[PDB]
Amino acid sequence: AMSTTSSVRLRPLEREDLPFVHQLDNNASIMRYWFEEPYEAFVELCDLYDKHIHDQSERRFIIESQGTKIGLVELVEINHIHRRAEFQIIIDPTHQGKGYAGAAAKLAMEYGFSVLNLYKLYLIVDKENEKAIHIYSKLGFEIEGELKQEFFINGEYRTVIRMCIFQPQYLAKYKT
Amino acid sequence: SVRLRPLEREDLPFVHQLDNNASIMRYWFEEPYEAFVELCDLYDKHIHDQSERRFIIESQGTKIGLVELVEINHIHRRAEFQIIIDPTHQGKGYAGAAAKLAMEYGFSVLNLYKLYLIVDKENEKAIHIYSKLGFEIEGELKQEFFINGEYRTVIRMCIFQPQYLAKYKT
Amino acid sequence: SNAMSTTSSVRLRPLEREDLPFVHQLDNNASIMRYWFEEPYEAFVELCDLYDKHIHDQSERRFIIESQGTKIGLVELVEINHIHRRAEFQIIIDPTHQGKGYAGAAAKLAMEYGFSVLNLYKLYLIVDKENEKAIHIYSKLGFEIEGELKQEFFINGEYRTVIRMCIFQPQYLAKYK
Amino acid sequence: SVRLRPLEREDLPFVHQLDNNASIMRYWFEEPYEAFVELCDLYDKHIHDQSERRFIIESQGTKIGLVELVEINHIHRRAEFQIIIDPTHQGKGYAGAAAKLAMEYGFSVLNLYKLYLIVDKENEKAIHIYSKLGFEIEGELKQEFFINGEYRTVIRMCIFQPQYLAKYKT
Amino acid sequence: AMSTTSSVRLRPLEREDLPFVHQLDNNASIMRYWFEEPYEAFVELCDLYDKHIHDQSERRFIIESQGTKIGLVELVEINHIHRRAEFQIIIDPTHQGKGYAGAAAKLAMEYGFSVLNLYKLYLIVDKENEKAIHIYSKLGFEIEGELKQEFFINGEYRTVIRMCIFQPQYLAKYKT
Amino acid sequence: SNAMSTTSSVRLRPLEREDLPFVHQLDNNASIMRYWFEEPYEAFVELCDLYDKHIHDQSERRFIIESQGTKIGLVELVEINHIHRRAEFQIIIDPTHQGKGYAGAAAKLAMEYGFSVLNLYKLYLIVDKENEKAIHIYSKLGFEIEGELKQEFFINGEYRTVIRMCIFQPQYLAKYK
Ligand SMILES: [Ca+2]
Ligand SMILES: [Ca+2]
Ligand SMILES: [Ca+2]
Ligand SMILES: [Ca+2]
Ligand SMILES: [Ca+2]
Ligand SMILES: [Ca+2]
Repeated sequence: AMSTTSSVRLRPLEREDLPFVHQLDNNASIMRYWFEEPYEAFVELCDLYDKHIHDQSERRFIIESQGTKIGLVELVEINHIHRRAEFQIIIDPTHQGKGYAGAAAKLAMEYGFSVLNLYKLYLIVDKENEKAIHIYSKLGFEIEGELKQEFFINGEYRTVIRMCIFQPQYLAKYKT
Repeated sequence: SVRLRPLEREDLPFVHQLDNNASIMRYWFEEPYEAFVELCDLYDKHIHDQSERRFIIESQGTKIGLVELVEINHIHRRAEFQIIIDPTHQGKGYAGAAAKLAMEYGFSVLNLYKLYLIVDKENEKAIHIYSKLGFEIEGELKQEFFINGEYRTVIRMCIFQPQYLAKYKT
Repeated sequence: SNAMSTTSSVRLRPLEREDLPFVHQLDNNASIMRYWFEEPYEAFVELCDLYDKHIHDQSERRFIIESQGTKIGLVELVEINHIHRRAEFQIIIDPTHQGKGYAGAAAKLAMEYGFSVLNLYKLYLIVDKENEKAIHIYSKLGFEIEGELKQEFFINGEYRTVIRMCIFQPQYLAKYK
Repeated sequence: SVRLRPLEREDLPFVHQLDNNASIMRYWFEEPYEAFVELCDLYDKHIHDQSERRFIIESQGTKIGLVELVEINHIHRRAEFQIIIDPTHQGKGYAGAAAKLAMEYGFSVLNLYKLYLIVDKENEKAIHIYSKLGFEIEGELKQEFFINGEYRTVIRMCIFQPQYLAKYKT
Repeated sequence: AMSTTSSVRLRPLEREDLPFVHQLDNNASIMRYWFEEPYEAFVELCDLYDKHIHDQSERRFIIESQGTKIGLVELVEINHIHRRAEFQIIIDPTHQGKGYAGAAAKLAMEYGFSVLNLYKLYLIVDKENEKAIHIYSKLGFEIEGELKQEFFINGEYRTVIRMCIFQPQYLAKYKT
Repeated sequence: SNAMSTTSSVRLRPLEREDLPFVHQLDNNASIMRYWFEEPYEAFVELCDLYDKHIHDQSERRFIIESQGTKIGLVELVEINHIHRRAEFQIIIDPTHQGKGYAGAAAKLAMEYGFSVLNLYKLYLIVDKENEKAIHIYSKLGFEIEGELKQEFFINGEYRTVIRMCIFQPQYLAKYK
């Protein structure tokens, strides 16, 4: 009743959302991928979007609150035989610090487990991203790996933490 | 005399029979196949795709096995590799020798920084071989594969280019 | 099973293009409508073109049943859905190999593939209600009747009623593992 | 406030007017063009080609110039770059600043080992700027370009990733 | 009359020559290119060959003597406005040490200057390839550059020497 | 040329798609056969399709002649061959701008582009033998007569004879550089 992340919801990403997606990081400071294919330019993103519209190996959702676009959920590496996927939550910089990361993570978990019928969801975060690690630990994720020097970013190799959670634990804890 | 050469179309029957038992899902450039004809069509579709690279392991003119480099990324300068030895040649120390050839190609030809591999946690022998070659354990991926009716846990191991080039490239 | 056992050499292998003549002659009599990935065919040439068009389609999967290198029959998994985690299967035995218990053995192999390789939750099949012997075989393998689809198929001049039977992943993995 | 952003289709008129005088042969992914319409068609044909990458240099929302990385090779881990400053913004020290942004992108984002550039041997000012940034002369390519009726000689200068990351990335 | 490099000639590369080309170095020990596109497998070479059959930016010739294939001449980076090209001579290992490198170099120079009407031909060779440097110096090439750590080969960066010769000097010295 | 000079503001710029209506109206009279990359056209729509098909063809190059932002005419370099290092050119002045000496000025610009940008060795042109004024202009610019092509064009009911004139790169670069 009295909270600020009460209007937070997911909806399917549309073509018209691409300008919002693109501006999440159009700085020539990182390599960005769409269905595992690199892009920088908006026009390149649009062409990749069109080429993969029926590809089920990734799925994306806009995070919105009261009609404004706050971020993106991506599920990638989706495999329905092993029943797993990786996810990532991206919050627009202008909407950080309002608790939306945590709320969106629960929405992503709910979609992956209760709609897609996955067994395992996992995520990767920088080892120095202590806040995200804390959020995911509190939601029930466990650390399964420390991938050493896995990404070259801004001139240095960074180490990431892989965390996972499983469908039985999720459905028990949040669908009791 | 163990060596690598590039995989060719005519090698596909050898590749396919490494496991044509309807007992596992197999992938080619991340696309599933079971039938030989399905593999052949996927092979044709990805002939210029640089995100994976494959090599036949041979000794004295016989085909011993396959090396696959997959998830190749030249910005992050890494790749996953897998060594598959034909069952009829598993007794002869080719796993270790092939692993060194894969390392040599990835580090000294492709100019990668990081090579990693995945092995079943119960595969103690392979884990030991890779530890002896200098690989370190970076993760234990829990229930990562559904195989033959159960979820299996795998070990991810990695090694880096400077350590390799120092130890084997003076 | 050890030295002193009866074991069958019946196995499944993935259907290949070169198997299509065997598939086609299982019933080339102009007596039934035949489908490949839900598209009708009669002529061998039509089957071949449909085969080519659906080579990478994951909604159906087929296997040749073989024993001692002879082709005995076909297993089809159709209507595969990995979100609801189910599929329908059918076992078709060549007429020249019927009456030797290959239907039952093939069914176990199909169950094993669907549950232990494909990671499905539910497998089901349809059989004619008058086919008491097949119903009994499937009951003995652990299938339960879930419904009776009335006049669901027009076959040889009359509407036939079929029985839908199913089995689930936990019961299977427990009982055969 | 000088920055890079990825080149877009809508930037092509700006690119084209940097030299639309019928006075030089210009190339896009190594294919010649003169007319704007020809550039636009080449742009469309190469939108996913990773062998070149381009960026608009901007300051305070105005378009100042273009950075091009060409001949990109991720096995040898090198690329050529060129900085082109609009004539109306040449007086303001943007050449040097843009060069540092190009270096930063090539070394700290793309993970290249070697960046090099070509400049006319008579362009003493540019040579001085690049020398001050740490580039060393590696060659003098004699009569390498026919321009305005005569063969011109150019200087090739290069710099490497370890020196860069040490000096500007601590 | 009495010499061994008297039957040496060039002819245009044909599709049927691709197996000979491929085996010049099918060891998974170097990255190979065809019209600047990478390949390893023979099938990949064949597809690239087909795609570039009318591309004039490169031209290749088989070096033969008495009907046997001894090597390959490649002219690449051909530009007819600047009137230049790079060339390379590759001698099959089983035919090295019979003076064919030098003879083939003269054939390549003759084609580039007297048929293609180029102004400048240049080549790159490893700095430690003292024999090739000597051959090219004796033919009239001058050193124009030392490209530092230009190729990663077999685990190390190698430095190459760029050498060039011009059409007037050539036509004077060998067409007097 | 310095403060106190007569200089022309005549320039060349690369032909664009949007220039095609100007090109087409230079001679849309059903009085002559017109070619684009050696393919015939009459209709504007046909020209546009030919333009699109040859956008990256390097065997011809065209430029609009302009003065003070008005379109005056067209320069065409055709039959370009970079091995023999030659091309043919033609200067076409819009009828409403003829008689003001733009032909001569445009010819110098075309010579400069062909020799100093394209690196050609030989430029040549064809002119009607009865066109004494154009012959004189080209003679004054340094062209020499190399041949007289007899009854080479059927035009307006009769075979016409033309004069081929040429100039070479060394003579040009010496005399205007
Ligand atoms: Ca993937
Ligand atoms: Ca991947
Ligand atoms: Ca269906
Ligand atoms: Ca190139
Ligand atoms: Ca090139
Ligand atoms: Ca012609």
